[PDB]
Amino acid sequence: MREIVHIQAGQCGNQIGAKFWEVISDEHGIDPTGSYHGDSDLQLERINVYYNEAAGNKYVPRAILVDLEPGTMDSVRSGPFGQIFRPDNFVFGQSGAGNNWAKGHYTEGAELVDSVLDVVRKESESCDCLQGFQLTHSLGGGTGSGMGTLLISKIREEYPDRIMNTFSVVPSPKVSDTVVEPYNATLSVHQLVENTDETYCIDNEALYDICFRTLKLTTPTYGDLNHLVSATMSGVTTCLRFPGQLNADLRKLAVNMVPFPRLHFFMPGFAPLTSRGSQQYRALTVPELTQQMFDAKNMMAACDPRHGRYLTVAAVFRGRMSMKEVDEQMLNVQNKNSSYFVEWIPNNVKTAVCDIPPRGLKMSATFIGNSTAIQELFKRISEQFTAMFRRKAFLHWYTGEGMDEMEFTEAESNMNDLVSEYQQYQDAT
Amino acid sequence: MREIVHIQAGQCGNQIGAKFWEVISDEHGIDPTGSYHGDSDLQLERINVYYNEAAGNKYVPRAILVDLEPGTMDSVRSGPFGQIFRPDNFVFGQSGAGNNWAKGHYTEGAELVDSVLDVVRKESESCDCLQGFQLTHSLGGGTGSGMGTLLISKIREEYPDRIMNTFSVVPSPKVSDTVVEPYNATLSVHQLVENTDETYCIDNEALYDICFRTLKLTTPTYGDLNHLVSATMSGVTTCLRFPGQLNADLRKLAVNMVPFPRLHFFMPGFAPLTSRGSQQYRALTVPELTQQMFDAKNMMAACDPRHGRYLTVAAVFRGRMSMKEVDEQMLNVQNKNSSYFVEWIPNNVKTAVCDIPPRGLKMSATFIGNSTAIQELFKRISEQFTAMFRRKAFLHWYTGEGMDEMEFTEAESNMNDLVSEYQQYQDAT
Amino acid sequence: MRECISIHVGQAGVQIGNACWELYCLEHGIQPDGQMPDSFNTFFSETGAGKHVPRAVFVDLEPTVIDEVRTGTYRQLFHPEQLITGKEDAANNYARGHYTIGKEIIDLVLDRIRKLADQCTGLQGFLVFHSFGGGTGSGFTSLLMERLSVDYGKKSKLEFSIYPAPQVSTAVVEPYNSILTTHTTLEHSDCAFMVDNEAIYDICRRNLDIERPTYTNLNRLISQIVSSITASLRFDGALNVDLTEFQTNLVPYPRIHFPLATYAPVISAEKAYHEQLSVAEITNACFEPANQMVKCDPRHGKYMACCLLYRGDVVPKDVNAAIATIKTKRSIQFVDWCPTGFKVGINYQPPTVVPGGDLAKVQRAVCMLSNTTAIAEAWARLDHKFDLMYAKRAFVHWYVGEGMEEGEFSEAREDMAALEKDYEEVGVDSVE
Amino acid sequence: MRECISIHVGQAGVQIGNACWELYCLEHGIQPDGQMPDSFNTFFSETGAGKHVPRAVFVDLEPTVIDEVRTGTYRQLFHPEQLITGKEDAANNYARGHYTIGKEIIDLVLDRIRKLADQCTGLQGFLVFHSFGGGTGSGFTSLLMERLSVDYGKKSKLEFSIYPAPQVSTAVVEPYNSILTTHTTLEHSDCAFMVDNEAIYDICRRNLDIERPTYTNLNRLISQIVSSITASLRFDGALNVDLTEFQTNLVPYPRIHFPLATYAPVISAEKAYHEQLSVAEITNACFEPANQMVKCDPRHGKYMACCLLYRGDVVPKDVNAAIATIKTKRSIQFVDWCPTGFKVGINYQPPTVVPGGDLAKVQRAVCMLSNTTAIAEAWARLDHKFDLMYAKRAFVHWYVGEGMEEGEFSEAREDMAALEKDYEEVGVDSVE
Amino acid sequence: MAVNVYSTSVTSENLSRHDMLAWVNDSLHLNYTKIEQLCSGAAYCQFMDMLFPGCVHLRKVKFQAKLEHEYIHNFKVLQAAFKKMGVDKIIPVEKLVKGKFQDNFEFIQWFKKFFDANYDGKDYNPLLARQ
Ligand SMILES: Nc1nc2c(ncn2[C@@H]2O[C@H](COP(=O)(O)OP(=O)(O)OP(=O)(O)O)[C@@H](O)[C@H]2O)c(=O)[nH]1
Ligand SMILES: Nc1nc2c(ncn2[C@@H]2O[C@H](COP(=O)(O)OP(=O)(O)OP(=O)(O)O)[C@@H](O)[C@H]2O)c(=O)[nH]1
Ligand SMILES: Nc1nc2c(ncn2[C@@H]2O[C@H](COP(=O)(O)OP(=O)(O)O)[C@@H](O)[C@H]2O)c(=O)[nH]1
Ligand SMILES: Nc1nc2c(ncn2[C@@H]2O[C@H](COP(=O)(O)OP(=O)(O)O)[C@@H](O)[C@H]2O)c(=O)[nH]1
Ligand SMILES: [Mg+2]
Ligand SMILES: [Mg+2]
Repeated sequence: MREIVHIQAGQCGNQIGAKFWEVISDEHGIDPTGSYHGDSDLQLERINVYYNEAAGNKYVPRAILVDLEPGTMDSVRSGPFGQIFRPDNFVFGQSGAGNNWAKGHYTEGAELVDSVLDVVRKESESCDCLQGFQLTHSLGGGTGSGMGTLLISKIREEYPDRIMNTFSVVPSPKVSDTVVEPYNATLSVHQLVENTDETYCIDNEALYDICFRTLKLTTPTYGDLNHLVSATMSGVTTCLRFPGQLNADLRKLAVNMVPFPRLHFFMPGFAPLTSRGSQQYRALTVPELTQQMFDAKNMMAACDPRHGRYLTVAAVFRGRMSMKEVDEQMLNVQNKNSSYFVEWIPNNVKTAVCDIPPRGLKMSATFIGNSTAIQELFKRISEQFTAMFRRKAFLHWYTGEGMDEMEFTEAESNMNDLVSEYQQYQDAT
Repeated sequence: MREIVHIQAGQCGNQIGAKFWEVISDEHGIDPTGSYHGDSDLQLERINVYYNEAAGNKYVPRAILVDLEPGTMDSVRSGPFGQIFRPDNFVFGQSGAGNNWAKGHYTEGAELVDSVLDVVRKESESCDCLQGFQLTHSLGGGTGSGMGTLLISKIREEYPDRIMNTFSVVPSPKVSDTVVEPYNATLSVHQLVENTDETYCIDNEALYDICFRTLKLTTPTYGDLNHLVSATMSGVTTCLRFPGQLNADLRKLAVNMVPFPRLHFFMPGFAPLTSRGSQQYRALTVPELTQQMFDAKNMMAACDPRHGRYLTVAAVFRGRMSMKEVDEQMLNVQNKNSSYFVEWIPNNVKTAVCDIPPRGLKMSATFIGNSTAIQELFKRISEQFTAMFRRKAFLHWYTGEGMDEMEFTEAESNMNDLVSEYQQYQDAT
Repeated sequence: MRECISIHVGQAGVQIGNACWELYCLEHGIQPDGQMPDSFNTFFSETGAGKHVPRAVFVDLEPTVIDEVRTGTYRQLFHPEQLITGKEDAANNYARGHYTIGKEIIDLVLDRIRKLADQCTGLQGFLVFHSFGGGTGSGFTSLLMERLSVDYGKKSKLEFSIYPAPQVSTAVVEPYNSILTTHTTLEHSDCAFMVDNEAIYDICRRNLDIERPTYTNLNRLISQIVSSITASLRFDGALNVDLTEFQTNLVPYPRIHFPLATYAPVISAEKAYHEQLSVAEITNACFEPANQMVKCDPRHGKYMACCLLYRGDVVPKDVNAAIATIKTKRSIQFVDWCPTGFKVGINYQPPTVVPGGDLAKVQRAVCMLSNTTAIAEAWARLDHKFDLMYAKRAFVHWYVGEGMEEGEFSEAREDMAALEKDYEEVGVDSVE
Repeated sequence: MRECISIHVGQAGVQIGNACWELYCLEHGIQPDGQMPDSFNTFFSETGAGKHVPRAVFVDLEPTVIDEVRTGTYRQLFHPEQLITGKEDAANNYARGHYTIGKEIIDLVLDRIRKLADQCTGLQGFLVFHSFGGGTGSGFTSLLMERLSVDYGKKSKLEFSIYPAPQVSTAVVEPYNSILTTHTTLEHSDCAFMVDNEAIYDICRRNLDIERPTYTNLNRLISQIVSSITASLRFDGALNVDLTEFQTNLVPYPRIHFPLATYAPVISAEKAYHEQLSVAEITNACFEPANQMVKCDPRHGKYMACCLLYRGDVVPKDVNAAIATIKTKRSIQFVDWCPTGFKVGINYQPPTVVPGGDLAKVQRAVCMLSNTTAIAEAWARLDHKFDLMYAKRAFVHWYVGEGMEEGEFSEAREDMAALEKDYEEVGVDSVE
Repeated sequence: MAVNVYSTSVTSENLSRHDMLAWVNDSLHLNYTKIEQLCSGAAYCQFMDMLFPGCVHLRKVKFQAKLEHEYIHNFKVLQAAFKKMGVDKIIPVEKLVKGKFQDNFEFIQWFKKFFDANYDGKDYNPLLARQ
């Protein structure tokens, strides 16, 4: 029961996805061949949430890999764990999107979308009770952004009563990784606001900072960034897969964290994070974990929670720990930092505890914050969009694919409205 | 009891036949010499359905091979299993038909037909209770088409109370393998409608697609195509040769699938079909099999079942499996795909289960669909016929053999009428 | 069992025959003495001893060309009675070939044919090699065809003919000979495969990188095409075609029996490497006008039938794919009365290469036999040529002197006019 | 899968091509005979045997330069049909290239291209190497681009062009050729990467300590840049960029499609040691005007897009850091309509070094493709040069003699005037 | 007499999907809702008739084509018309008949340019052409 369908779009989407699948397999004691070599019955009890059981005692990820070019796919296939995936679940094009949202959403992506939908439907029909979908991708490219959004639109239409969640790698403030990133992000966001139930905003700037400052990694690799994200991802579904004391799931978390339908953009965080040398000098206690969670430097979105207010905050703990202690800690943060929490939602902290900790650890924590500060990110994007759109820069790349200025305009307006909405609730008493 | 007589006409007919006989021998544990080297008593129990027992513990196919030229015959003789056949059961001419239906039916074929009939009668007299005849051939050539139809006519006259079934390789839509194929097909079909009880339409276009897309065979050979067809063939008689839970036979299948005498043109399918690498990632369960059966891409006739309605569908399962499960699956397809099934034949799915699976497999399935979509194929042929006949192109090749325009005309009309009949029932409420 | 008997008439026919029989021997492992250290039997009869003799007749009205066969490398290969020579040639005169000189040896030739056919158990028919332009190739061949039609009739008769070029002639009276022989042979032949010296020369120069191609080279090329046509009978194959089928598949109307042959790939050792040579690739090559062996433009005509004969390492699915794409192509138009235009043969045996040959050894080859309304251009040209000379009665006295009547010139001309109109009519699309 | 086809036009194009294909072979371990003892496949097609052939066409209107390829070390590497030569060159005359001489071979070149493209399953597009100044590089290339646009269109076409210097010329008619070819090619090309001989020479002398750089050296340097651009397709990488992306990221307006290439580090063995060569260090080097390969001053212009392609032992965080600091720097100004100006690629494979090359082996390299309003200076200069000569109609008779019309000079000039004004307009900051 | 056109890198001269569909529907009295419906070739054949009086044998065109081969047949008719007029653009038939959006959109953008180059404003009731 409560089977989840995983979908991966574009380079970033696929590279995160590979890491995530490596993590989950390790967690459930699954090796690169799909065979269970774990120790405990708890590892197999809820294996069906993420894996289909094939013939001859093998497990296969309920994972669909999508890209408009075949290089990343090939790499994944050749990677460690590449052979675990269903060959028929790789859906790849030959053309590419050329960092163009239009190509991903309307042109090349549109030529590929039906083929993906067919696989998706089949996967859905496998499951006894489909929980919903998790999509991993960036908003800055063409595939993950344009094609991903298209997929979201279609899947949601097909399955409107299932949960649609996304792990979106967002453009950073300091330096862009693409010239047209504001366009691609802007178009994506318009789709996301209407078609997803929850969206975890993840930003590479934050990740690098975490790696450098907290993990003490002089030379982080993209792999190391990915691992962090995967750890967060696994944390969010932990209570669905393992018994605990107070069980959460995807629906409950949404309900607790989303008071208004459009305000479903979260800022995730993970704890504990320590260097190899610096871990022996600390104690892994609940309060310490809490403190690590509730700071600004440990948020994976490039916005300071101290610049806004928390609407709702979900804390998910993994490990054998005291419920009383947790309650005390959660209460404490609310009491002492009263000014950072919206006053018209009392007890706006939601807690979940799963008894099974992650590997290597006695205890761990995952933080989901719905903060009005995320509006800053949107504002930046709007500004950047404006600067370019006012001069119609690069616009012929999109109009050449059949798109009109009207669509752009509407997108811009919608984004602005979302920002306004956030501002309104920030200021409300 | 229920002995079947196998007849093979022309190049295609003989090449399929050889494959079929290789398959059946393997199934019954018969080696290329005719000796039984099998393991179980079940392999010999109903050996008499397809084999005559000769002196000195040998088994000989109840198979008659016919061709107007001796090359294919020679090849068969020299092939693996060539020595199993009765030397006196090869009936070959010296002239050939030159891809001319006229030559096969009225001229060269007519010089040879009596000699074949004599063998056939003898074979019939061998059998304690003759079930009937299975004829393998194409409709596009001269021998299999013209001579085959002649044989059908004569045999039916002789034995009007036995079942007459045919495995007919039909012209494809995309590319022709013969310039006069519409003529040959058209003339054949007129005979088939009046003289056969059931006709399995098999089309090389479909087969190639299956090999390429489903079997993942970059470079299929005609052998590989033939094997698929043989697998279907074996599937249709499995319940006659092995004990099961719900036993079908040729008569029952006809009764279930043919509601009106002229509408006896089926579209066969077979499952499961998988690559060497891609088989380890799936489970061979009944529902999966069912799904594979009931799609359009796995039909061996070049017509989309989604363009018409199923009149009647027969599903034949081989292997140890749950009857309840089968019933559930069959019901499900009917319920969910209601629009593709004619509304005035309730419960238009017929099920059979034979306990003995094919070699290498735990379970397998054969599908027989009587779909109104097959009318498309006939329409195409009619169109092609018209385009040529309106200008009397190639007609002197047929008129030179004594044929008149009237015969052609009548054939054209009959085919049109059949199409009309199919259309009528498609639209009926 | 499926015997096939080859007749080589005049210089062209004989010399092409030499190239063909040399190739056949290499293909079946028959030595120049007839010895081999079972399929060959369709083309070679076998003695009590281990010796094999071609099912062939070589005929010329003068001794010179056949004398080379007699005295050459393959002197022991042929039986003396199958090499037939007169004294004086037909001197580029159809009349001499058909009447004056030909009437003296026709009986002999036919007698030998009868004896050849007597030792066949399943004679499929005749392969006739000649040219349109020579007095023997034109006049004698026409006579022979008449007699064969009478004495056999329903046996399929096939002609390979060195059709004269537009701008590359050998004799002056070529048009006369061509026209008369076509007129007289038309109702007696089932299918005639045209080949043009100019085209082959061009191919040799462009595709094989040969500065100076000889007649030998052209003959060798021709031999390849012949082999492709007969490989279905001389070897085992996946999907087969036997001489009777070609006529059925390529001749839509009795008079319109002139297809054209094209072979691919024709490459050298330098260009055989550096490329993979797939089925799609060679199929595409075949269609393209530059690789054709008649100096004619298919882009200006319509296809009425294509027969594709593949040989060697070939996969049927691949062939199907290749053909499908060619069907889409704008430069290939087919007549409106012919939705199905392809007959396809696939044979397992790769094309074998003659030691010291100009062609490189390939895994696959293909021979296309295609019938096109574009060939009518050539007929028109030939007619024009006839008209120019006949208006002045140039050379006519020769023909009359050998017993021909002037009215027969006019008769032949009108018949050809009719043929031209038949093609034109066929060309047009159907009303309604 | 992601195939890319290279076209080398005229002396410059061919000679750069020789350097590029030599480098590619070394990078993929392909011997000069095409043999290797899977990614290479984007640039090399593969035969039945263990042999690999470049997806390339080399074209020149005279035989001399291509004859060297034919007779040289890599004679066996290329298939004969991919080396195309005429008889007479375009004699530094655009007219001869585009019309008189070019119209004789264009069909051949295009035919070969069609055949190349047929054997691609996922053709990304074309890399075209030429110069602005030569009659072939200017006139033939323009013609070719026209045809390619018609026959393919949406396939991304990229040009690498030896743009002429301010004070270092080779011919007298260079400005004419440059102007006309730019005019005619502008609407048909998606992006054109300029490189300047003067700049490269200066770099060789200053950075590589070479007293006397040869054209070979320049070619080698160019090859490096090409490799950087195509390494994302020929190797696996962390963060990737595929030919279609460059156009998206570097071209803000259709006409403004002239970025410039800069490579770092270019050092010798003496100077490769004695320094650590970090990502920050090389990135900074790239920006600084002295390392640029066009004789132009970015300090006097504004950046509209930068694309940075890193290769080898590179860490993404470090790159990000480096870029951030460069963003702050006063000497780097970006246009006001472009807050996000960087597209970044990172590939795992270090730059491979040609045996006997002038460059030292490094752990990291970077290739910047940057589009700057500063390049408008060059355009202005070129226009001025055109004006001076055209006012007197100097050399004009040659062009007219080859079928060009004088009005077309004026047309080309006005188009370039327009282009200059477009740049200027772009330069200015937004009102309000 | 006909002329040839090229579209690759341009700005402010390309119709939106909606606008283009509207033009096709108004011009030919059609009711398409997807640009990919133009892949059947009937519409293009009709446009040819409207541009160049005569030119195509419209009695052979299947206006209610549903099968790939039917679409192929219409494009053969179109190909012949292009040959007759001397328009030298190669139509990518194999890609068009699959009904793919990208290729169809590319072709319609070219064909619109071609139409504009050649259309003389004459009245044309396409219903009569149809039936
Ligand atoms: N392809 C090819 N053509 C040939 C060859 N020899 C002659 N020809 C052509 O045949 C035509 C001349 O006819 P011939 O066969 O020499 O004349 P003939 O049949 O001996 O007739 P007469 O000498 O007039 O009795 C010309 O078109 C020659 O180009 C050859 O070896 N190969
Ligand atoms: N970087 C570089 N530039 C070259 C090379 N060869 C020639 N050039 C430059 O190219 C320009 C001359 O054009 P060419 O390519 O020689 O002339 P072409 O294209 O052969 O044209 P015609 O000879 O007039 O038919 C000058 O600016 C040369 O400096 C080379 O190997 N490398
Ligand atoms: N965290 C993370 N970000 C990535 C990774 N690969 C690419 N990105 C980011 O994604 C953006 C580029 O988009 P990408 O997904 O490659 O383009 P697409 O393939 O067209 O969707 C840039 O902002 C990159 O920094 C990765 O492995 N991990
Ligand atoms: N599936 C299959 N089809 C074949 C085979 N051989 C020939 N055909 C088909 O049969 C048709 C040719 O007819 P054929 O039976 O050879 O002519 P006949 O001998 O005169 O009846 C073509 O459509 C071929 O594609 C075979 O081995 N398998
Ligand atoms: Mg002679
Ligand atoms: Mg030159």
